[PDB]
Amino acid sequence: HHGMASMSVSTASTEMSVRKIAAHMKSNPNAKVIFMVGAGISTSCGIPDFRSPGTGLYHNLARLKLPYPEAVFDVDFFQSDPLPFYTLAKELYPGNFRPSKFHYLLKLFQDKDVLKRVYTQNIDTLERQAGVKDDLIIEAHGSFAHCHCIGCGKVYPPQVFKSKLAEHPIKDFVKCDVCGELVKPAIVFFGEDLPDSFSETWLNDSEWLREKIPQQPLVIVVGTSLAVYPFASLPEEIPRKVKRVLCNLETVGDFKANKRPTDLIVHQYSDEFAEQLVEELGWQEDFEKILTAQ
Amino acid sequence: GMASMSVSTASTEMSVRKIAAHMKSNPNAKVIFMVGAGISTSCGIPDFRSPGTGLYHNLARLKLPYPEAVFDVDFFQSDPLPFYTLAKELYPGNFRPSKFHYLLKLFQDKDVLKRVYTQNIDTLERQAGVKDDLIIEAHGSFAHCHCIGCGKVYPPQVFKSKLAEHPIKDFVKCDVCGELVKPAIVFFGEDLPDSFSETWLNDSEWLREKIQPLVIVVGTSLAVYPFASLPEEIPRKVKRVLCNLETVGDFKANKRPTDLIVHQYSDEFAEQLVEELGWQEDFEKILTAQ
Amino acid sequence: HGMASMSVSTASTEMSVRKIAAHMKSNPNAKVIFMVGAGISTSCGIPDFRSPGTGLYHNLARLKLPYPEAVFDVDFFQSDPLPFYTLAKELYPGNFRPSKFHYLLKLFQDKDVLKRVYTQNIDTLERQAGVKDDLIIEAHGSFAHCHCIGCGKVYPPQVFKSKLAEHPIKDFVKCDVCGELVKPAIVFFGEDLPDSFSETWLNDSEWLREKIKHPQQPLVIVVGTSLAVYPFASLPEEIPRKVKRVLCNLETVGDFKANKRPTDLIVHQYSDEFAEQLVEELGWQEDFEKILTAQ
Ligand SMILES: Nc1ncnc2c1ncn2[C@@H]1O[C@H](COP(=O)(O)OP(=O)(O)OC[C@H]2O[C@@H](O)[C@H](O)[C@@H]2O)[C@@H](O)[C@H]1O
Ligand SMILES: Nc1ncnc2c1ncn2[C@@H]1O[C@H](COP(=O)(O)OP(=O)(O)OC[C@H]2O[C@@H](O)[C@H](O)[C@@H]2O)[C@@H](O)[C@H]1O
Ligand SMILES: Nc1ncnc2c1ncn2[C@@H]1O[C@H](COP(=O)(O)OP(=O)(O)OC[C@H]2O[C@@H](O)[C@H](O)[C@@H]2O)[C@@H](O)[C@H]1O
Ligand SMILES: [Cl-]
Ligand SMILES: [Cl-]
Ligand SMILES: [Cl-]
Ligand SMILES: [Cl-]
Ligand SMILES: [Zn+2]
Ligand SMILES: [Zn+2]
Ligand SMILES: [Zn+2]
Repeated sequence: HHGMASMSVSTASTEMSVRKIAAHMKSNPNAKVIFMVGAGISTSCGIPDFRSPGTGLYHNLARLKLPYPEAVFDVDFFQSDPLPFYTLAKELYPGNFRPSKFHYLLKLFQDKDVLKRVYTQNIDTLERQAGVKDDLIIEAHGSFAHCHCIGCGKVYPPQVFKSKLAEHPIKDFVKCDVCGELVKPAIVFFGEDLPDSFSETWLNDSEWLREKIPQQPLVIVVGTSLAVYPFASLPEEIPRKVKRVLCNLETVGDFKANKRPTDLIVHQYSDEFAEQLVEELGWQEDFEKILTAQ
Repeated sequence: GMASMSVSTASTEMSVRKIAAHMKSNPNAKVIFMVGAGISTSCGIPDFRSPGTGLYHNLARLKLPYPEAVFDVDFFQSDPLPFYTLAKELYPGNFRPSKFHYLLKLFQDKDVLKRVYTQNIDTLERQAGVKDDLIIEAHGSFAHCHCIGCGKVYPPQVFKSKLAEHPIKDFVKCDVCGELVKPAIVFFGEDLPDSFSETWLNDSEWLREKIQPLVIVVGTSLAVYPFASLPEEIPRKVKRVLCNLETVGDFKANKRPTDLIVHQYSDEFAEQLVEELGWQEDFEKILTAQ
Repeated sequence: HGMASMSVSTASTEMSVRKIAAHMKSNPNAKVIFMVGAGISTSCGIPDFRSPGTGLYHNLARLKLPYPEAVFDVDFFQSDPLPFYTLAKELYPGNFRPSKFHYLLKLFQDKDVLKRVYTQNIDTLERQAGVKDDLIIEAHGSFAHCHCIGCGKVYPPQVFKSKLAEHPIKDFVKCDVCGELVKPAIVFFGEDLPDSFSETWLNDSEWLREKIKHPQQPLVIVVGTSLAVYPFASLPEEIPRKVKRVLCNLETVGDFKANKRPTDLIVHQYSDEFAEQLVEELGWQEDFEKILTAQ
């Protein structure tokens, strides 16, 4: 048997967890899956996460001589001193890296029509570079598609700011030609509001989920410490009747605070988790193809 | 009163003192225990999840695909040997009850035991003298066997004798549906015994009806459901006790003001609780008798 | 910096102390409530109660008690007061000087920015630092006077204190109107806290509720306490969600470890260091050093 009241353990090995997830999907064909990801799914691509000990970005910014680590991405600090961010802005642009196996899994799930959405906090855009349709990607923390004035919010093309970085001697910084305030790429900083698409789309997918509880859906959170708001408030807003999966090196956020009987916590690396899920779903072939094509 | 200076994080000595006090104030009140592997560690049976020593961390000679494969119904169905191989050591018999098990017997004698919900299959509470009507084996036992297919029940001996056979030839099958037959102990994926959900359903009301009760949880990491849901389902108006080496489950998440948490080994806990209750005599006699 | 903007729950210390000072700057004239425990007097040379090895409860072996907290339990006291008497001698205030954190409360007072200080200490150190009695709530009593554990009659201190000098302390002080034992008004487990505690909090809670038009936004700061004792430990949880909480302690505890609110500002610093750092971020280094020197 495998009823909702059958013996089970929340934290399980990758092998068992993937069997549970695979079983659910086979039992709920047509159902979709909502993913919520963070810097974790990009470490293997060569991009260190933010808060992991020793290797985290917030542990390798001594060069910037900042008052505190997170200052590089805080508007308050940006207004009073943009040199540091400019100095780091370079490496932040997409391009230098290739998607990971986990990023491609989202693509696979799309090709199999089981991806409902991907709320990401990353700005490396690897989820799109992997094949996922914009319609399905919710870049919760903005991106470099454009820039904006931190004063009135005027929107500008990338090129201008991207230019100022080139020139070594960082002269006066890009100002807003209409209010005179500082202009920067549209990646959310501490202090700023997230884009509209984020809270609006979530508002839609939340009713979608409530509608389903039909072929039951799943929500899978991976590679994030759920330490940043308002993004970290999503997992707890998932209806209790909707199964939640957490594939992370460590149990965090709502999974740690208010673990539910039906929760699935998997302490695994996103790529290993991705590999094992594909096999069990029986989608090795299609996945292999998607991987070789890139 | 109730809104006076009180702890929520006291020392072991004080906590034991308060538990005993509670019982003395409510002489007719009974207790409900909720136990796990932790109470049979001293008997020589290591628990399941403790770092390094835990059973799941020592299944190497069984060459499993993953730790919980042995007690997973899906793996068993497609490959029963590892369980057959491990089932030999799991059969009750080779051990004797711990001082804590006898504390259960002691409470029974004193008409203070309402129920004992256990997740152990070692049957040590039974071997300690606790009446069957007061014991609830939430995770089953080796008392009988059953078919993983149609649920039909059979006696123990056929499966137990097959274990004696060295190269386990053909595995026991159900003579009606042909599916595999195994001891009636709960595996991952399997539903629990009716007595569990049904007795709790009942005992729950008994509690809400008596609001003076006490529910003591000991020796379990509360990682396995639906058993793990038991603690939080205790009425807020009921005093909960947790005797475990580490704060776990609903005691760690939604801690309650009146919650007593004792970080102690169950045997010492019992040895000490017996002291504060002033029952040193009968207890020592029971330890001798059995 | 809207109510739904991007923020970190696990901010570093620098950012945390930064956010606090900023909140006060963008909310001048708003007051702050302090909730404190043994932690803030530790640097003064007064051990707290539960710190591994050094806490008081780990050092009463000589008193041969059934349990540590027994010296401060009415049930045990009512049956055997000798242990407390034996200890009581060294509990009386007056042998220590306030800590920098303590003077930090005074500073906050001078700036007319201190609403109240709920304290579980009985060292009277917030008072010795200059905090007005009306702004101080001693949730766990004091040695100001004594009382009968039976009828509750109040008595002057001296009668109980002199009784402590007598080499072989015998015939313990008793209520001359009911016969029960008398002791200094410091709260023991089993006893009801002083009336003003629950009542002042009843008002301060309404004050908080009425600050959330647009009144300057308050702030509740808890520091130096493990939140192991009720009803005090219920205060930080009874704080309205729309009011920021700050926890300055060596470790996260109470409602901060349990139901941590996104907005909570957790800081693992020694209370004295927290004071110095907060004073700097506030630009009050001058008014502080003068208060410190003038002591
Ligand atoms: N290969 C991996 N597989 C799975 N999890 C991983 C892996 N590598 C690291 N992790 C886990 O992923 C998490 C990474 O956490 P963070 O650094 O905090 O990243 P993220 O949560 O997305 O950070 C949120 C946000 O904070 C801002 O600083 C920034 O703006 C960003 O979007 C950690 O909990 C870590 O253990
Ligand atoms: N002497 C002791 N006294 C008190 N607590 C103890 C003692 N020894 C160990 N413990 C604690 O008891 C708990 C035992 O945890 P588990 O291994 O997880 O055991 P238990 O919860 O009962 O496991 C539940 C179930 O999981 C299945 O695998 C199995 O089927 C079983 O019934 C741990 O948190 C451990 O620290
Ligand atoms: N310099 C310091 N700065 C910050 N925190 C400190 C410092 N020194 C100790 N601490 C922390 O302060 C807390 C002290 O906790 P307690 O001993 O429990 O003290 P307190 O909470 O006030 O105890 C409450 C009450 O319990 C009774 O026993 C007694 O009556 C008392 O008022 C601990 O969490 C400890 O790590
Ligand atoms: Cl759909
Ligand atoms: Cl819900
Ligand atoms: Cl209830
Ligand atoms: Cl509220
Ligand atoms: Zn502008
Ligand atoms: Zn059958
Ligand atoms: Zn009296």
